Amino acid sequence: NHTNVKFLFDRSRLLNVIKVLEKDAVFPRPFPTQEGAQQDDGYFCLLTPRPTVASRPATRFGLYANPSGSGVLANTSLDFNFYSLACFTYFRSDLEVTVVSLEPDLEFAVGWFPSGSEYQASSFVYDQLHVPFHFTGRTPRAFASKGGKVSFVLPWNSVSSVLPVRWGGASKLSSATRGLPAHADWGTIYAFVPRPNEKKSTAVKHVAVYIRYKNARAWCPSMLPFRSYK
Amino acid sequence: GPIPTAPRENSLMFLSTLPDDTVPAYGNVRTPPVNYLPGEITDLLQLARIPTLMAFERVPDTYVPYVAVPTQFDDRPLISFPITLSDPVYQNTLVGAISSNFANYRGCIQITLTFCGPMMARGKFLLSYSPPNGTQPQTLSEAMQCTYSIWDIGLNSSWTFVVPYISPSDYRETRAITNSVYSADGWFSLHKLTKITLPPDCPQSPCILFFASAGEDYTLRLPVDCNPSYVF
Amino acid sequence: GPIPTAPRENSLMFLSTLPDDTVPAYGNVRTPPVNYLPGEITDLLQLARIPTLMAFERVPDTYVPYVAVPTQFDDRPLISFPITLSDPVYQNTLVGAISSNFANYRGCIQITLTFCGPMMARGKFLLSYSPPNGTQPQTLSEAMQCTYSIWDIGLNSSWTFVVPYISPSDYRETRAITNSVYSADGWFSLHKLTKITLPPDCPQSPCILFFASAGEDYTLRLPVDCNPSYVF
Amino acid sequence: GPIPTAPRENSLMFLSTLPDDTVPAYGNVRTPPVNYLPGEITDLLQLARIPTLMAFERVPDTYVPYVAVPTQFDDRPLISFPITLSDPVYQNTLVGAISSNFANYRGCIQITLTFCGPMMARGKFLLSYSPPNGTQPQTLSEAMQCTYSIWDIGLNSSWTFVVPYISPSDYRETRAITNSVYSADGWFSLHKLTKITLPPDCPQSPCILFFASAGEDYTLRLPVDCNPSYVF
Repeated sequence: NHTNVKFLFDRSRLLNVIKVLEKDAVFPRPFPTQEGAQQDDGYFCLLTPRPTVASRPATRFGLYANPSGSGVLANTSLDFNFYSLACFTYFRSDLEVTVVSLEPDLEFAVGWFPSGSEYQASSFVYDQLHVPFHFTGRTPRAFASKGGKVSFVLPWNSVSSVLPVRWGGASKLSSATRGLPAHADWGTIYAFVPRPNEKKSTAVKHVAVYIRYKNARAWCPSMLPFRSYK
Repeated sequence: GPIPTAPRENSLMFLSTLPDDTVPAYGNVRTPPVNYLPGEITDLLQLARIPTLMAFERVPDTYVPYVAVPTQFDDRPLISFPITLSDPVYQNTLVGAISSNFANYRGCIQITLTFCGPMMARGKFLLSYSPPNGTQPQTLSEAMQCTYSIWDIGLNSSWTFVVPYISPSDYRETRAITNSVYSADGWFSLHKLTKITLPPDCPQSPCILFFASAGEDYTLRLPVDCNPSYVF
Repeated sequence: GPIPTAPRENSLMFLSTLPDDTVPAYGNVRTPPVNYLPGEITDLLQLARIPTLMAFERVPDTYVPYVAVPTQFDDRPLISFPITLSDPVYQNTLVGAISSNFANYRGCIQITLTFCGPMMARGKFLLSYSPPNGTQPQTLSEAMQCTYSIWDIGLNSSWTFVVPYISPSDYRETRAITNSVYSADGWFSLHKLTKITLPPDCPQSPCILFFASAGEDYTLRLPVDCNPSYVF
Repeated sequence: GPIPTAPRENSLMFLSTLPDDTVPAYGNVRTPPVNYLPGEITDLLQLARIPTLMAFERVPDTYVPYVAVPTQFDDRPLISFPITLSDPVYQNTLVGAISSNFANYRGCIQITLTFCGPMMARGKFLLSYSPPNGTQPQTLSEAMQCTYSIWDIGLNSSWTFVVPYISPSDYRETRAITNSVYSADGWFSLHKLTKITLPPDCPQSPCILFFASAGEDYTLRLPVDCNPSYVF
């Protein structure tokens, strides 16, 4: 029974590593983007097996094999395991998320919103203490003790009927890039510390992400990636 | 037997939307019955159904919930707008406000119009809807190809209009971060069909009003947290 | 009564393949029905059964999925290879790719051949399989002792061939870190039985193709994690 | 309702002999049937029952599993030993080895003897057992008072002998850190009853062998951990 798609696609795998928020911060802005902006990177990540760049959907995958240069570097990701696993033009399943710290004896919470929405900015001031509004909202916020462990299951949250593995259409009449999907994701995830911005610290914190597919289904078989004869 | 302790994977956590209850604190309480209050509410659809009045910025900071039919004539429509809840025109309607607190919607949109003018004046009007295309239609000729209806001035005073629900999905984006097929759904426009009649000694510049309401199949989904900007 | 707390031996742990579920987060959701999509998939065997084309490095970086029958004659087989999924020849077939993601396999292997040449030409071919031994057989005489079959050129154009499943175990190693009895299973070869006929004014050098597919009893086991080398 | 958490007294512990199971890791597995293997084993008693050969240090580093009847005569027994599994004589028997891995034993001990000598020779032998006392008996006269039996040379070649189980308890110490009533159980001895016959031209010095095995009621108890000395 090992060949069953359900029995195959029911295990956790790492996705990406992200830093820990310490302020409201500005969300990344679409491309092309000019210099001088205050948008910060490496704090927000989108839930999607397909390639992405700088927390946004993408078509071509890249890597920084050349370290030297000038400018701002970017994040990238792609589910090597999922893509190599099998062939399916279409796919749908519930996405399960789990997070574990990568620093000694740390405590924090996590925040999420589904597709179509966007990060909530701005901050309040309580008794001379500034706190971003993202602490409270309509959507779940999770809390864990020191050490840390977070787990829950998100339901399907995209308008499209299924998730296209290799799509070839366009999304809009003008300037739309061919083949770039629209909402093939489960939303965005982010982490933050329940402390006022006034007590920000210089040392950076980093955290990994693991995901798991539940109740997977597929359609319209396809091809598999080529491997060299070198 | 002893506690067969099976440790849980991720206990000792706090979750915002945990459905289960918690421990009671001060139980054994009694309350005053409230059956005497009428006008109970069940779902927001009750308020969403009741119509309200839209508005538009004054033609060259005072928005106006009415439009007056001009004496001049042109082939372009007198008033038109895209059907997109993020537009300012809906930015104060009950339907728009409620929709602003959800990820997506589903169903038809209902529009109503009213006339306010003289006694012995008559005329004709044409209502039309145009799905999205390269650009908004301009000429009544081009509009006529699209779906349209005839509203006579004198037959009735409110020729109700409903935009059919058309989209290549099951829902649509309540807000449009970037223009997309699932977000915008073209535009709607009104055209003056023929010159109206000006009777003896009656005032001029009649007045017309428009109202919007959610259709019977209107439905929202995926609640979210509000924008607190209105406090400022 | 009070919690008869029975502490668990190793709770407060995270495990990759824990089968049980977790707490729902945003329940009470509805989805668009997807019954309209045809071509549903159940197991990878569906793709594993469909045949595909192998290839070989060009005879003295261009691999070739075809072989042309030469005019020269020799007692050695014209094309042969070991039956080992790790070999380059299978390194792009669907069966090979799928097998590369498992510890072991089980079942027979199916092979198909096709001819592409002139009209008025005829010939004979011999197919054979040889279990492992000191070294690969070379002469058609030695091969003839092993299992073989006769494929006529003119009777049909694809004399399907299947290698029987033979091994001193229940499975075999999908990949061979070191040569072992359970890993390799000898070789398979094709021999030209007799000189083919060259008719008037027809082109020369006919073309032959080979296809591979998993047998009806083909089965994998013990999934593993992939090699991400293909990204490079 | 909410978890009526009843904390356990001593959870978060690791215990060597916890009987219960744990979480499966890679379930949904299939195995090759093994019914084709014969000679299944159920309990160590199966091996404990099969007899084996003891040995003794060579009479003035070569232990000997045989004894030869001497020509000289004396009233003392020719071969005797205490019935204590810790003695070297049992230090390689299967029964002794198995018993060495338990706290205590229970049941009778079975002994067998075999003769290997000439054709036309005859004789008599006396077998006896002596419970513990001040010191091991020496004279055949003293031994005769204890339990004994007559074994003729010529009637048969193996007059099986079993030591009855006698002790003031339900078990006995497998190993004797210090001499104690429950540990030692006296001794066993063999006496030459009469001079054997030496026929014409036959070889001399016949050979006798002894074998030991656990009785039908033999039983061990209270497993322990082994001594790893044998690695050295």
